[PDB]
Amino acid sequence: GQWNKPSKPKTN
Amino acid sequence: GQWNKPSKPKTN
RNA sequence: GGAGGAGGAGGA
RNA sequence: GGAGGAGGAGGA
Repeated sequence: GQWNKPSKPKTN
Repeated sequence: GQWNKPSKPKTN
């Protein structure tokens, strides 16, 4: 139950 | 047991 | 560090 | 959402 489940939208 | 233990130096 | 999504700028 | 501290920009 976190952020976007390693599907990083801009890869950081 | 968190970040800066709300002695907040950067306001956030 | 997955117990929260308050948040994308850390990556687990 | 306090147990990670990889991070400081949420702030509870």
